[PDB]
Amino acid sequence: TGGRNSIRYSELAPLFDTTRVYLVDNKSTDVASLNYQNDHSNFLTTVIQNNDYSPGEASTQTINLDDRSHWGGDLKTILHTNMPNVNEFMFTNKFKARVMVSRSLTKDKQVELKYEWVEFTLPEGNYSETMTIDLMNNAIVEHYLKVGRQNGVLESDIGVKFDTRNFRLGFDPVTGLVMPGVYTNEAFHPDIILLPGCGVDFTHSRLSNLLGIRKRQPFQEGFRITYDDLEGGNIPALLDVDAYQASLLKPVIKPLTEDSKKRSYNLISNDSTFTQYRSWYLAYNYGDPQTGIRSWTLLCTPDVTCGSEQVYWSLPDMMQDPVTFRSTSQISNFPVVGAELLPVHSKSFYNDQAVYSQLIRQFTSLTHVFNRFPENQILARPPAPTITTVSENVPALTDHGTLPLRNSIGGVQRVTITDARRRTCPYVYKALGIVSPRVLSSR
Amino acid sequence: TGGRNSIRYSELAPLFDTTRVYLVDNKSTDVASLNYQNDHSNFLTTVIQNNDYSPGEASTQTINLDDRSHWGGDLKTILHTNMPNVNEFMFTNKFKARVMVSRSLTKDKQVELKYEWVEFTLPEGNYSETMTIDLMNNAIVEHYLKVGRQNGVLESDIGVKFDTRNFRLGFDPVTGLVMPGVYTNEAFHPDIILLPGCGVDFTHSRLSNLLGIRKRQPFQEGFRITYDDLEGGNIPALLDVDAYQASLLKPVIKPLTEDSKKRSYNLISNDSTFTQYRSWYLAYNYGDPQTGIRSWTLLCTPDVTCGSEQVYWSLPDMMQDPVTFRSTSQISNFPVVGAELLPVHSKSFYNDQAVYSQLIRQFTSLTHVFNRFPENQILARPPAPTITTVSENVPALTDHGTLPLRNSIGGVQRVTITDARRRTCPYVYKALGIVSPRVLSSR
Amino acid sequence: TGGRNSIRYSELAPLFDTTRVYLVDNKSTDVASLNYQNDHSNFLTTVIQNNDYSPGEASTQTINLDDRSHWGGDLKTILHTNMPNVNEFMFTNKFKARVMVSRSLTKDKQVELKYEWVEFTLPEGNYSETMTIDLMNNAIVEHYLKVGRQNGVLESDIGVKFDTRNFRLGFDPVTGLVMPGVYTNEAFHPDIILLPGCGVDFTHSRLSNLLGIRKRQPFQEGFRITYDDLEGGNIPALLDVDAYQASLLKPVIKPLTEDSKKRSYNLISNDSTFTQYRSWYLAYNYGDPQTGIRSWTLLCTPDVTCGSEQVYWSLPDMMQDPVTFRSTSQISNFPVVGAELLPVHSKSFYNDQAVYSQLIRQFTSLTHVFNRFPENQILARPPAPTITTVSENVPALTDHGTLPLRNSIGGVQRVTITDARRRTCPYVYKALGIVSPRVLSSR
Amino acid sequence: TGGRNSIRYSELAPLFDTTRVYLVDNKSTDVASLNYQNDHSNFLTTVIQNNDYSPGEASTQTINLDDRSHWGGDLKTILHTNMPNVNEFMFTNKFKARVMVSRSLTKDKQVELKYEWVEFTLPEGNYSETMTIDLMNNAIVEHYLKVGRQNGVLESDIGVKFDTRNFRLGFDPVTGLVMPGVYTNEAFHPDIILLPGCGVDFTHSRLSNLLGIRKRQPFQEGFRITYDDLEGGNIPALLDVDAYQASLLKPVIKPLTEDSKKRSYNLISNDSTFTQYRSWYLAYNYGDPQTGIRSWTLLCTPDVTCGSEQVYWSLPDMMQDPVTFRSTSQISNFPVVGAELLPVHSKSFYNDQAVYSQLIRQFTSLTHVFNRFPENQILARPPAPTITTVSENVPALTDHGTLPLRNSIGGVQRVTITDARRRTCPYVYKALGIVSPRVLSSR
Repeated sequence: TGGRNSIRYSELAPLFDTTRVYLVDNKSTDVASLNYQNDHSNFLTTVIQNNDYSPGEASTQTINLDDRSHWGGDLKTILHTNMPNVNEFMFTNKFKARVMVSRSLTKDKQVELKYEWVEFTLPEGNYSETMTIDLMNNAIVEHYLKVGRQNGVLESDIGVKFDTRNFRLGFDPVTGLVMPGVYTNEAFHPDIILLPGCGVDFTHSRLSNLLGIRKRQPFQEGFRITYDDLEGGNIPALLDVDAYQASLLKPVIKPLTEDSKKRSYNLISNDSTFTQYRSWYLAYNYGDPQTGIRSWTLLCTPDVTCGSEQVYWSLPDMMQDPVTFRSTSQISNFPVVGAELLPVHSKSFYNDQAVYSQLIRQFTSLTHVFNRFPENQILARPPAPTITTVSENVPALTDHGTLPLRNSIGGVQRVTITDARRRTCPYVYKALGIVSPRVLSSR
Repeated sequence: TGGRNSIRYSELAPLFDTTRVYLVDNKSTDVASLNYQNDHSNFLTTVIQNNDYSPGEASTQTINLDDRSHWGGDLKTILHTNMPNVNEFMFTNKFKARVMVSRSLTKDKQVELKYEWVEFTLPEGNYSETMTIDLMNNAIVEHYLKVGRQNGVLESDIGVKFDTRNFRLGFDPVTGLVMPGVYTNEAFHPDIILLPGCGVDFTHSRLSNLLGIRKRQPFQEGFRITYDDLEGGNIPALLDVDAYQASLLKPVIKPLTEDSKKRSYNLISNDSTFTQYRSWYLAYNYGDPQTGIRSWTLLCTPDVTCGSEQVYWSLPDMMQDPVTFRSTSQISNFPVVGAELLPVHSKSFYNDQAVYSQLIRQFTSLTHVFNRFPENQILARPPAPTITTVSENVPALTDHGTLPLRNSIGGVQRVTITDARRRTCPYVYKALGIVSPRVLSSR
Repeated sequence: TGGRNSIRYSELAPLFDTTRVYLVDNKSTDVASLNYQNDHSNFLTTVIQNNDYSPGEASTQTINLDDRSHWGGDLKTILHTNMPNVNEFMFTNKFKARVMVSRSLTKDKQVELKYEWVEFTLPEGNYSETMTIDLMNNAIVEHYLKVGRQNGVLESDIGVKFDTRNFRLGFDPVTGLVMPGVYTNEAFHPDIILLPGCGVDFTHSRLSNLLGIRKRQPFQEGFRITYDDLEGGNIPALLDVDAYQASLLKPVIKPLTEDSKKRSYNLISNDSTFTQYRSWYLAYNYGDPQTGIRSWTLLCTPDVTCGSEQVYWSLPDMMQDPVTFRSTSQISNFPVVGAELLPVHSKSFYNDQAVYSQLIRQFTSLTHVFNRFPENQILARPPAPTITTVSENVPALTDHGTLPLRNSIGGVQRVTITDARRRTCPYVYKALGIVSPRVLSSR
Repeated sequence: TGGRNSIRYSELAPLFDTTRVYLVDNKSTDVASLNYQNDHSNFLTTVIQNNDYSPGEASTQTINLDDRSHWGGDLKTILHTNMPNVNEFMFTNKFKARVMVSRSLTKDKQVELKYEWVEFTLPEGNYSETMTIDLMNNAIVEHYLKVGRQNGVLESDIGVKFDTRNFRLGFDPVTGLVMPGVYTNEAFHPDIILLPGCGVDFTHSRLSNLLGIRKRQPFQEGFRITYDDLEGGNIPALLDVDAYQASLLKPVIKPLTEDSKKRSYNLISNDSTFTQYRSWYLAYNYGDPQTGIRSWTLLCTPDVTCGSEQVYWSLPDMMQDPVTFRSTSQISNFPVVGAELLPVHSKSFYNDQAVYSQLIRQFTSLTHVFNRFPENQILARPPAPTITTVSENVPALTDHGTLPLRNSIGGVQRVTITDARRRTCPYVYKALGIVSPRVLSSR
């Protein structure tokens, strides 16, 4: 320690024992000269914070930690993002699903309905755990409006629909039917996937996390759930309110075959006490726990963030690249000095006006856009949850610890916030660096 | 320190004094090759973060900390879960209770009513301190609808019911009765257990914690509370509003024998100023503090989490297994390097619309599903609390400290987040590891 | 350091330099064998985490830190409680006060009214800063209903009442009276104590903290406040609304002698512009700041916790008992290794529906139980505050630092969370311990 | 280190290397004997935590750190206060301002109105950022009711009034007037000061911070703002709604000279499109940025705390009094060992029922006490902000670091939490101390 601990600049002053180097994006001089066509998750800083020098010719000068003992440096970072929820880079703007396109051209008198897989798109910015559902449901429907009805497909033949409510709620075991003729419009958190003949696919989406459905073995590439897979679910049929309560020697056993503005419920047969609409939530809970989707998958809470993936710092013109890491110039394989978690968490709130979520649309815009089928008790406006989560960005200010330090530091350091696939994150508005060099050995 | 502190990789570079090794689940290469049928609470990582190598043949290479001094490593971990409240692994989906099945087949003119213990089931996902009550109460009732009424059992003979309100509130000491003829519908936190002739059992449930009832000596395996145990409680009888207020030399002494839609209150006798419905809350508070259930148990606040049990890290192809720990290959007895708390806490909110919790059901769905008996002032819809708690998952980012380190580290480390019974937790979506090796001795 | 740093187990392995010992309550084996009749704030743990041993015969084995250098151990603890607000152990369930019992038997034509001190009781569980007031007020009244009215005492003779509002608000200095004939029903935080002829006493209560009234010199045992002490307060009289507004040469000077359902305001005389009802808040603020209760006491914010008292860890079969501490076997004098704060804080919220706190009772239950006197503007339902605080339990996870360590550690450590009077806290559901032994000297 | 590190008590035991000393207020024995007439921000503790000793004769005994090496001690403290917002010690209960007393006795027919400075007083407890305004405004008015009207002063001659809203909002540049005849009743945060002929003075108040108005050079003793200083503000005149909208060639140019219940707006002349009422907010924003109050002062956010001043620990019978500090016995100059921030922060909330803040008073009490002039659009009830802040007390638990330690420690330490003027803070209900002595040198 007491030997050579010198930290010499240019023709300035020896300051022996530990000092500060600063990795700053905001440097008024350099912003123009370098970083012109660079962001905040990939940039160059002048670490010669000397006023009297050309930020070009600053590169010439060396920091020079003493080359008699091995230096280390304590690294602190201040990172901040403005990343939303649903996004391009995050694969949270897109999801795939199967819908019907053709409704039975009736070739030689017989019903031949076709199906197809399509990639729905979302409009980035938005971020509610509730309304992110409604948005997908809108773009299942904005598809029907573009192709479905135009080639014959009925409104009662919708297909993929993300609801949130417990369907087998209200069900009576002897009736085979839901007793108060309306599915209990109270949200039950992991939003179901409802399907007849078709299905979804989050095989390249993180939105499956927003829904709170996850593969029980999730390193297995390929997450697709279909109508064949949802077996055991099968949302029970309603019950004609009026064909018992306004009648009545008992006519109990009457399912609500159609609805208000004449929308068929596609009941299996006239005998059946079930509809052909199938529910993930009921299959995960009320289906066979060993044969079907409870073995396949897992009931998790909705993650409004969709991954909470880590970012990694690379400081590779300063720090001694750690063990095993290639010393490279590929911006995609830069040695990692430290790894933060990407600074976004879920902040949950309460709101009982989820009951008057209905009294949202009525004075909102009277549009019913997230509500094309208010009369139908399936394809309906999904209820809202009691607790809404919003992906909130927050300042992360974390100590990466003490890293080994090279003893000749260019006045032009490169700072890089890579992601979990070592690509730049373009939502990093503010990255920062404080390094504190200090002794460790001899030679 | 200044002697041999070498950290040598393969045919790469000696980096002497402290560096970083990374335990990452997200590694793009290995996710396919290994971990295919593994989760995040049990996995293998390539700790050779070298690009140019076969993730199979990476296993060959050694990290090699110098074998001249004993190394240690500072361990930091970033753990995140998506675990809900009520759950399968957590034993929060099931509870046992006693209900009546048979109502008096009347063998040779005499009332012979039978009882049985049964295991009610919950639908995992959901998580409110209020609605988690309502859900159990629903599945006490969904049972009656399956067996009870069908073999004779009356609606006035319900049995196990979890309400939340102070019953002896409103009570007048000379009347022997509740004066304004309605039990004061304001929630008083630990939700009672109400019973005649029957009882509950949380002997294999953590839901007893949700209720905020706990054994005063809780290591004693076996938590069951019954009607015999609740002695002293005995919710006082109401008071016929109209047989005093519309009456009139005073007819005060009239209990409300039945209710609105003719539901008997099972009063002990016509003499008695009490009902046969018994309350835990009244027994814990107003019963004999030494004879009954105040000595047996404890009034705690509701824990929406139901345990806050710890998890444990095991890093056993890296860390020197601590004192006493067997060096094993049983995935269930892997040496523990560190112990976090399982990352879920209670976030409480306020809502005065618990008063208009009634005005929840009326515009919710008009279903009254959590309210089959709105007229009856016992078996009624329980009130909601003023402060509702929700089990919120949160990122845990904690320093486990500096652990001893083996000096030859395979490029294939195994990371394992075991639980309080050393079994894998399948709610761990993101586990992470940063290790910082540093010197400690010589030989 | 480099000499003898050996940490030897049984016939296992020397792991030289620092390792982990774990103090766990959850250990599956020992929960049965030991701790059977023990809680979480007093227990025994097997610190031999070896699978292959009898948890009885584990006691035999020694941890054995090297007896050549003095060891220390870094101690981390994870503590969690389920303690409510109002409680038995916390002395927050009970308070004393003086009420009248006898209203003038009129021995030889003359009004002789008697008084007595009594101990009111609360029903543990509950915890609001507002409703905790209402509950005491209820049990001032539940007393009147048991003895007061029965031996003659009028409703207009209530006595001890905890309101929250500024009384001298609305007062006009020339009228001697409150101008809009209603005391301004907006809460002003430290809830007053209102009294004629009687008083309160929190001499063995922490509830005086909930009220936000504190002795200015609070180590002086004995906190009782009486009508004689509250001098200068004297809530001003109202004003007969109708005997000015429906009148009119001005009749201004008419106090509201009685109220709606004929309840006297006990005005000093017909001359007096004051009532005999006295207010702590007015005395603390508007009385003589040197002669009365502003010198006696202090206006603090309500503490919904009632003390935030510290707990203490005692690890006495492991840690070297610190300086001065007796080496004992009295579970009440066990040496302290560390002291946390008992893990409960106040979480405050906002609610403007404190205005419609009136519209709470009307759709709550229409009971008016915390409101027996809605017409009377003194004994009335107190208003609610704008900011309500609730005693929330939270996980405490704190570093107690590095303590001296005995070098022969029994496989049967005793962990004890004592309180500020060294007695066990029976609200501790989860206690935990992580110890990291490391070197300090030689001999 | 390895030499003499002995820590010897009495006739007890040598515990060599680091241990714990505890500074506790709660000690059952001493609370009676000493501290009887002392608080928690100034007390004596027995640091001999030995049971078997007279707390008097404990003073005799010495802790005795070894006098061969210089000791230090790591100091941790747990501090908690119950300090409100508006207060006596904090100078947040008082403020000075100028009002008129005399309205023109008209000596020889001519209007001679007098003015005077007075010290308004607040009732300590209360603490809202909104209602703390309303309270001052009340005590501007409670003054008028005591002296103003009685010596002639009109209600339209009020003077000092603290509103919150943007006045020049609604203003049309060609009309010279506010177009919808009502000043836009939406709060705009730093509450103005409104004045004609008079002014305020926070020269000994921290309430100027609550208002969010601050001297741009604030070390300059003396903060007084007057009508002469507010030049350029001059809230524009309204507009007679009916003398344009109900009249059909345009009568636009009619100011609302009086109001509803005949209250003059004191317009400069009949010509003028401004009123004589002047606004700080408009002067700070719309006046000359160089000539007037924008140069004088600064627009800051409201601090509900009013200062966030620091407290200081003094441990002067233990710690070696730091550099420069006099070794004294004046309780007002005790050496400082550490400095915390006084544990109170602002917790902000949202409430849109600030719009129905009007529908607060109507069902509150119908008192209009903070609203004597509801018809008048200046002297009116100020609007509420969307975000209300409340001064919340919180437990502070902070590491003051490692301080030098005297090697002979009396069993009677004195703990003192001084303020920013080295006087005791009598809001400190719980102070605590953990010290960990450890070696530093030799002699």
